[PDB]
Amino acid sequence: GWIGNGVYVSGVQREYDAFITNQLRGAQNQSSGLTTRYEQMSKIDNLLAD
Amino acid sequence: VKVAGITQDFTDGTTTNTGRGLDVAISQNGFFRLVDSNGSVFYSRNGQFK
Repeated sequence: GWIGNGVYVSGVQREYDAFITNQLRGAQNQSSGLTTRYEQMSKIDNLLAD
Repeated sequence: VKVAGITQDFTDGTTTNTGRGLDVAISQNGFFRLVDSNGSVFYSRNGQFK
């Protein structure tokens, strides 16, 4: 019939990109390894302190 | 007088959404082709297929 349309929803959208996360993963990896090693060493230095 | 006529309008669909994976309707003109138990070829725009 003689129409005039309304509106409808085109699904859903999300704020994600697949490259800034990659950098994030690599950085997390490097940082986590370095942190754990440093703090172990800090423990041994606690031992040598006194 | 005597009366003789049957004529129809073909403005487009009062449009409705269902999301059922078999509701199909044609925007703009064009019709469907359907075949009966005998293969008789009939034409329709009804979109309720199952």
